[PDB]
Amino acid sequence: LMPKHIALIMDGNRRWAKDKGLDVSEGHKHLFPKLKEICDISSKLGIQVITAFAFSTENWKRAKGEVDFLMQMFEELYDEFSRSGVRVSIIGCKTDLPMTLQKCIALTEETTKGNKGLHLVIALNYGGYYDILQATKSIVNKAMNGLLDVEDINKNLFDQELESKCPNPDLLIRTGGDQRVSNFLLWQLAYTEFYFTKTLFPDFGEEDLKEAIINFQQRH
Amino acid sequence: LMPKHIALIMDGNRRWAKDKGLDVSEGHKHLFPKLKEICDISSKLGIQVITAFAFSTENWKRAKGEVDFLMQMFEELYDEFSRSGVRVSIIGCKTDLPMTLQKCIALTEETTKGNKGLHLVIALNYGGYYDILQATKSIVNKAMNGLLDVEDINKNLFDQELESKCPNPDLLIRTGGDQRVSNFLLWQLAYTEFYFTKTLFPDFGEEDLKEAIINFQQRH
Repeated sequence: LMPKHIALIMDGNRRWAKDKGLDVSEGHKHLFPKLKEICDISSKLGIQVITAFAFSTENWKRAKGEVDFLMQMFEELYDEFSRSGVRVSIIGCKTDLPMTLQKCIALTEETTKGNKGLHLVIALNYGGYYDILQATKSIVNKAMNGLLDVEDINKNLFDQELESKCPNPDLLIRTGGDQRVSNFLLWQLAYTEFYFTKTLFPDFGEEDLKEAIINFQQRH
Repeated sequence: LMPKHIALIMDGNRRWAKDKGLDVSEGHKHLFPKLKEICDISSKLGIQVITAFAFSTENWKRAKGEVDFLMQMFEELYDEFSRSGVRVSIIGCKTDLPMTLQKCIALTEETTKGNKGLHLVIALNYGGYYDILQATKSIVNKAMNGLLDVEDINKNLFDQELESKCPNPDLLIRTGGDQRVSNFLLWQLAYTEFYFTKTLFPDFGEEDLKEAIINFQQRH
């Protein structure tokens, strides 16, 4: 049966450019266009949610120039998705981002929130550790304020406090050939089927998605 | 280079028996002998830690008879590992286990704790959710008792409170063909390389381990 929620680690944009002797911006520029395409194909197949990893909390360790390029490119979010009919949410630590990107995110969420087709969750300055830590801080604050006791700390409470929520990913696709989750949705991937492909993200098409979904369906 | 810490999801014992028309106890009986063999091969290759998933918090949902068989079989832990020279620790919720198994675990840990070769961590009545929840409860208790403030909640604090500790797995091997982590070491697997094999756990040998390690080394 068709996965309701797919998680996507969009790796290989760098590499794609480097392998060809092009500068890394050439690879990064495929990010939103390819994600848009994947959203279009996915909603036709009936997939209801995509959580896509655009920028890790660890990606701040890249060269300043690259990071600055990415943060500027990410402001194309509005132009790319505002009129797509996709409902867009961002997860991750928004207040560490440039204010203009924060406004771009806030506007894109506001204008697409009424859309009732595919829901795209973009994980931008996100990590599994971060999500669990922020959820833990909120739980501690509630305990400090007499709103719950230690024995009320259960899976359902965390699911309420985490940024990536139930229903969790049925399938995770990671392009680019590495076989790690790389601090993506650690809590949420507990029972997710993993699918890894050597195919670089800019070369990942409908036939690659279909093949992953088929591989997923034949494991049932 | 050689992985210091391997995580093992020992799946396929059931299946192995069922595929042959034998009862499931016949498959389960391979668990400790095969794990012992894997420990012997692993310490010769210089691997320092193995965390092996023997019983999930979700495995209590199996037939009562099967669960009762497993809990009795697990008491063979002492006879299997006490004189092996492996240092043995159990992680998971020990106080939900039968008292005789709790005593068997406590004795096996006590008598092997001085051993300085390979460290075997057996995850028995364990799950990632459980580990994160118990760590969160301890953090909340410390906050309630004025021992820390919410902004002291960081990755290092969790690493102190979690049952499976740093250094985290370099490589995870899951036998039996399913491509999930199945609520194993969720926090600890953030950057772990995943290796999946269709080979059922009772058929998994030195050549299968070597091939996984080689596959791991060629991803560097």
